Amino acid sequence: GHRLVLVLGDLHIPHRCNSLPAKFKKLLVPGKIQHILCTGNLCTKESYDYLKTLAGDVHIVRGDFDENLNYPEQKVVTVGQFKIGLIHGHQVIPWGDMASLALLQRQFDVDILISGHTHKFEAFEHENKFYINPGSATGAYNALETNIIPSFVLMDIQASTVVTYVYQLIGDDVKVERIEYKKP
Amino acid sequence: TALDIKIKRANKVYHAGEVLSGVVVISGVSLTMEGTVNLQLSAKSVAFYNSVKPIQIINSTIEMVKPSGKTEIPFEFPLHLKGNKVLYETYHGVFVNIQYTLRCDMKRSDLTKTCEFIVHSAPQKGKFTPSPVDFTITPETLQNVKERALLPKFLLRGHLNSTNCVITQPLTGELVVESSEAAIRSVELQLVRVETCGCAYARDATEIQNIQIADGDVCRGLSVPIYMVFPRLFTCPTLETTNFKVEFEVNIVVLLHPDHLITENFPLKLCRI
Amino acid sequence: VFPWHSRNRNYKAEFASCRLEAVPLEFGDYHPLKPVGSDFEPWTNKRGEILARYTTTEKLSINLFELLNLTQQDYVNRIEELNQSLKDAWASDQKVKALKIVIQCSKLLSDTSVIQFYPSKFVLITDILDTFGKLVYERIFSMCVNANDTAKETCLNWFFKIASIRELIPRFYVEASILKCNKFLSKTGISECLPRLTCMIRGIGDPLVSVYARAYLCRVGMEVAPHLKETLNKNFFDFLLTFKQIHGDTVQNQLVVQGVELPSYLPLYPPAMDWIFQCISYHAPEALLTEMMERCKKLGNNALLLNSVMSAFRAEFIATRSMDFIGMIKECDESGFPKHLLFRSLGLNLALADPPESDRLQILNEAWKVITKLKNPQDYINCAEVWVEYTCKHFTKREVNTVLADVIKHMTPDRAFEDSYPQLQLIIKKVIAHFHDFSVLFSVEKFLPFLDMFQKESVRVEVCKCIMDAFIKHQQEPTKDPVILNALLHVCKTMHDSVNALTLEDEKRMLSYLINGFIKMVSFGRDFEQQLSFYVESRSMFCNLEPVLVQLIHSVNRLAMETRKVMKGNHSRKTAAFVRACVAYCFITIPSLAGIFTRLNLYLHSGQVALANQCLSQADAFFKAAISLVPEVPKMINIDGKMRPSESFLLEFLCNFFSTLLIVPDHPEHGVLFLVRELLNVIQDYTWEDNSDEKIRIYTCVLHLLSAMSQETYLYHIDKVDSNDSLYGGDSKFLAENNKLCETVMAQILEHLKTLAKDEALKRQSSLGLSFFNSILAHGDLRNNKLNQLSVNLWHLAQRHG
Repeated sequence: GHRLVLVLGDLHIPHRCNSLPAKFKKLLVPGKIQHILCTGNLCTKESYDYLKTLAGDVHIVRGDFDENLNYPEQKVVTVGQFKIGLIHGHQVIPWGDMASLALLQRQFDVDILISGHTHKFEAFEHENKFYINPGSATGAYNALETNIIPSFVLMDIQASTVVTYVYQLIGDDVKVERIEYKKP
Repeated sequence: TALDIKIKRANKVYHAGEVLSGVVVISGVSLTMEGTVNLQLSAKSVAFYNSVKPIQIINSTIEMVKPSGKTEIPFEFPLHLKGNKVLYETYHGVFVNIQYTLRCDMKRSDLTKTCEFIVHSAPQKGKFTPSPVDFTITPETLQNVKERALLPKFLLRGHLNSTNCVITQPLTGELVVESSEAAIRSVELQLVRVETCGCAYARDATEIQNIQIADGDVCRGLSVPIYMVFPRLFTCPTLETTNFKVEFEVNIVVLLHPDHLITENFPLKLCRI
Repeated sequence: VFPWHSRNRNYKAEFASCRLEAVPLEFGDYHPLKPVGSDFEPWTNKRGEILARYTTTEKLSINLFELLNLTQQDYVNRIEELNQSLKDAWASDQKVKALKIVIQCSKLLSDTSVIQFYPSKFVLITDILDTFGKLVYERIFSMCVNANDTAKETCLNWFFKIASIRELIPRFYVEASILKCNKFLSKTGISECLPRLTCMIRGIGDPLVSVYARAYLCRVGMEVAPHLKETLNKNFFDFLLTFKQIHGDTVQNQLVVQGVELPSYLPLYPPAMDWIFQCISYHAPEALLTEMMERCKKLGNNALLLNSVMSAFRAEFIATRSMDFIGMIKECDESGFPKHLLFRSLGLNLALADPPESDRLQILNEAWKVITKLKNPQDYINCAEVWVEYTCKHFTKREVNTVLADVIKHMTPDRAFEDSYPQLQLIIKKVIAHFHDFSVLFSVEKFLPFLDMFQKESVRVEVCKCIMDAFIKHQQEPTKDPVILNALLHVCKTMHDSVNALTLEDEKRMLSYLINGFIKMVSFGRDFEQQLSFYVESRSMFCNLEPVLVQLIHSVNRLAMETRKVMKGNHSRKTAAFVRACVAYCFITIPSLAGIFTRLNLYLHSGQVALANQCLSQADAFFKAAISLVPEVPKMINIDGKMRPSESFLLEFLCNFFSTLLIVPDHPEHGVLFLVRELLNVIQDYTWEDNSDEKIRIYTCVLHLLSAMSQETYLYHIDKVDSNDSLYGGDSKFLAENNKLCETVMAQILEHLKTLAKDEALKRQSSLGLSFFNSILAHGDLRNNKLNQLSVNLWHLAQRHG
């Protein structure tokens, strides 16, 4: 059994970017994505509609700029044998603190936590816990970095093994990177 | 406590030699099948011809039940009349009325019901020859020189397919208004029964139905279709017997705008083939 | 108590140790994202138009079996009463009454007392006939279950009863109503009855009655036996034979007696000829359509006939023969049927099927030479609405400009606009539908004067929304042609001036979306200054609509960061002034906003974008303004029209503010922890709800922030801003002041915990203790004996009360 999830976030359309990078629309096709988790900052119903045409399962949380505020601040949803926790990321003080993420996973008691305020992509394992910060799919600017590379992560979940394929557009090339996670 | 007669055939038509079969439904009782030719005396036309009396076509009585729930009992009669007495066509005329009726009556210490069944004349020997007729309705058709002067100049041409009509087939033809000075208000057909009673003799002509075929000012030179369906029991094949005659005529009457009426009479001859 | 000690954190070393090793992928490596029919227009639709158009205000009379002085609505009510009486009589086994009612209703069609009401009347009475036609049929069908003798006898009885009717028109109508029943007598009954009815119609001398009788016969034929077209062609041929009577002497005298002019008597005919021609020309071979065309041509005043020829025949046939139809239209008599109606029908045909290439210019020229000579504005717009589609579909922008100029010339004089607001809208839509590229549409000289025509407020704004939808959905790249900007600027002005106190919120949202769609697509390239000029003229132009202001703030911050990225952070003397101008722009712009939480969030984002360009003073001003705005937050806020609490939103706002003030340097003229100190004062002074404990959540967040900022090096840094880690260089005095703040915050938290314990609310106390222990584990140095003892005591207290 293979489950495909699209970890996204920080589109910021149109507050900071006109749309996704031209290639990322081509690399994304309807009927091939099983889940779509978004850290937030959709900023429009149009980006949510675009995601809704990419899959059926669309789990999306509240950012610091979302137009629709009915978005739950924190979400825990179970896929396969894993539970994924999703927050926007601006709740952690400071941003991207490993201590804050560990405390939030303690509150959630969740297998993997997603927190993507800092648009710079991150992926790390600490205390047998998995952590992914996909970054801005559209490469929306942030005060914490000088150069922001568009990026978006893809969960592939099979039983107890998750292989994460991260797509980052550098210059004009869509580099793809692989990371592996196994539940102890 | 109610009677009813159910004749087997839905159309209730029976020919001169067939068998009349049916069922009497209740909820002693007898049933009588009588056919009559009722002739009504009229205003004298010509010894007062005191021979215009009812004629019994057929008389047949069956004792059906000798002296609860829905009960049914079958019955049957033979439609036969000696060797030379013909079963006349059913005809609901005005002065000559030929009717066949079953009458069921049950005694009590008597409930009766009458149901009429139609009898059709046997088809002719058969050399059916249509007799097409061409006619011209003109001001020289009204039988009065005094009135004819006020008539506007008109000219209608027409062609009846056959004055010898099969009663099951409609009267078909064409009528062309070649030229009318006055607007034509209406052109209608008028089937007129011609009933005669007695001998040397009362003859009457009475309208059966009027069927309008042209309404309003019709185009000059367009063939309006004469079409007429003969009524079911008000028309019979032309019958002639020493006591009474039933003939038929059709009157094409043209009505003009200033209330002017013109009549053309065609004596039809209905038959069955 | 208990003091606070900050556990030493090495962010670089911890990240490097905890970072998962990743293996890149070369080309060829597998990653998941690797690659009668529907063409027949039914009578049910035409019912509505015929009933709607043909209405008379004169007093009608419905004579049955005598009623006088009846209005149209009462006439319709009486006909509905007759239909209901028909249905009730049939359901009550009184069939003779049903037949007589249908006969009288059909008799009503033989009367032409009010000519103008005849079409709608025909539509009403025929319904009864239809109600008869089905209702008889089912009965025989109910007897059927080559049917049994009972069904045949009933059918023959009905046919004989109907054949016994005297008057011609009632007989025809009642007999054609039950044509379907002929199925029960023979397999050839319909094929033998339809021609006979077609010939029977010749008896009807009144042309209008005969034409509508032919229309009904064609309708019955198509809903009963649609494979008998050879029989129904006789209807069209006999109709051409009778057509001489329409303009004849008798009908003229009848109209004179009724006092009805011919220009009003003629338009009563198309509702029936259109149906006749449509039925007879359905799937007809091209030879039959041709023969009909030449038989129509050879007549006299055939101006009326031609209309139906365009109204029924397939679009391809008329389009190919369009020049011949122009020729036929040209010699039509003026006093009879209007020519502009024929031109409208022809244009409607040419809007579906293209004409031959060699003839298009001649067709357009000769159509407009006749259209432009019309005097009445209404029929002129009726023609022009149709022909603008043709002109825009086939020809270039010059002809569209000429057509629009002609339309403006015709409608400007006599304030005719009010009579053609809808039609004109249609025209403008068409002009936009065929002109996608907006460098060409606004090159049309008279396009904007055409918008000036819509001087009404409600009508004009809808056209502006149409223009803006077309722009946002047909513009995939930023444009700069100044012709485009000025025109869309005018449209956005005239669409934004409709916002008032009475305007609904949803209308404001839609308008904001449209003007935002315009604003997003204006990109001045490397000329950043002129882009800021566009933004200042935009704020001056679009003041009222708040979301437009929000988008403008976001976009000017975007311009600031875009300049940052273009110049790679090395700000120049010329561009330092520009970025200062942009940040001052933003500073002026936020306070105008109406929403509160939006103001707070935009203040924060403005702050962060401010510090990104080494300009510190106005950034500190931003944080001070945000702090001063904090107390204004209400307890109860508005979300999506509904009302929701503002607790969690306030929590998240304060959390973001703290996380930001992590990096914010403190001015040397003031003390340490400055902005943090005023935020602490504000949050302490905030009127927190009595049943609310998120305040201690925020103090725990304060502890998190101070612990993180007490480290040697901060987790994240600005490109060229010296934060307190590099400004103070980990000074002992700064750390001591931070620790004193730690002790104050912990004392406040402990006092709140003691108050909660005294309040006997043990659930909240336990949750607070568990969260505080988690915070201490996060940041509190467990090596210190006092802090470890405090954490142990908090854990014991939390476990004591579950």
